[PDB]
Amino acid sequence: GASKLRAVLEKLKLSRDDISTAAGMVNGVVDHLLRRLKCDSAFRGVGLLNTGSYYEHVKISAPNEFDVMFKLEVPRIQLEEYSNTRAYYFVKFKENPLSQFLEGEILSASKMLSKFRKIIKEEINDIDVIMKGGSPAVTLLISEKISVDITLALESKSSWPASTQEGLRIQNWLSAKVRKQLRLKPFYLVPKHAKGFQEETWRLSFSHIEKEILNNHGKSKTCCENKEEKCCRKDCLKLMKYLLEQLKERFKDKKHLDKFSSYHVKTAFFHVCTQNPQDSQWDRKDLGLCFDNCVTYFLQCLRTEKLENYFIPEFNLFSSNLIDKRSKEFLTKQIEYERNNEFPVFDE
DNA sequence: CGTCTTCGGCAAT
DNA sequence: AAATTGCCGAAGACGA
Ligand SMILES: [Zn+2]
Repeated sequence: GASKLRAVLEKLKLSRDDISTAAGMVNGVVDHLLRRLKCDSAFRGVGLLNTGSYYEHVKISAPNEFDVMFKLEVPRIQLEEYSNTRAYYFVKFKENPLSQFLEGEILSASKMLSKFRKIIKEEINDIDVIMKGGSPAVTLLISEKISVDITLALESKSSWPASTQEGLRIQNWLSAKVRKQLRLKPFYLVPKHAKGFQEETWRLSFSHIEKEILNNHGKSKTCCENKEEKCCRKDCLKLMKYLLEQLKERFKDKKHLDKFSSYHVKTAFFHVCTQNPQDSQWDRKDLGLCFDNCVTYFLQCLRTEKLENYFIPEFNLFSSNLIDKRSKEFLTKQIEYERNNEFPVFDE
């Protein structure tokens, strides 16, 4: 029902005053940490890349969860793919400020993460904030209300790795030209061990690209810039995130839904966007149909145990090695029930 | 639909 | 030398 769904979206709208106070807290702490990190020889080129739901304007309910990336431009990077995981890599260099973190010829994520956490932990000790598989490296809690997931990332301005070359299938949606422009942007490597865990791997990150697409998301260049062209893409993504968040809350005592994340819902949403490239397939009048497309596609991913990373097609976020069949069957069952009953979890 | 706020990029430092 | 900073305007909450 499109009218019930719109009522859900109204309840999900963030408070402008809450945004204001929350942003003030996050920005103060983040700037404090960046200022400290830039004083260290190792994190000399550190910069802020804001990522995730809040900076994509798909944060729901309250602005109480911020993801930030502390990125380091690194020179002359040489990637070695770990096994054939397609997303995990050993970092090498082709005399540089990260030489202390080298363990042989590979860059030690562990060594780097340790100094990163150490510096942040020390800086938080003097601030009302507290510190709490490598990425996010650190989670802050500001005034018991606001959580900040801080991810260390290497920035490579090199062309994207070969495993991405069939990814980002935006050609018929955002255009081949936009795909070419996005793939000229840097890519990021975050410390993330690969599963026995290889503790020195880095995973490809494209959070900046994900943010760019979401804030410039139409086939039409003027999508959502005027009244006539307000699509429901972000509305559906928010509904999908609320659906997952509510299901995860409703079954928090069970453990089946713990591994599912907003990134899964966001990734699925980008695939539905690829399957539905035209803004007219996201008309505001069709919020119900569009949400059901997202729900249906997500259920297909659960059932087939395939949710491709939007950028790395052979990296299956729903692989057996990542999420148990039983966890997907459980989500499938609950989503199917939810849909068959006008989504009871939305009222709560 | 105008007002207000926040964020992102980047000349100008 | 190269990291810092102020400024612009889109995005979105909000009230009228
Ligand atoms: Zn739009």
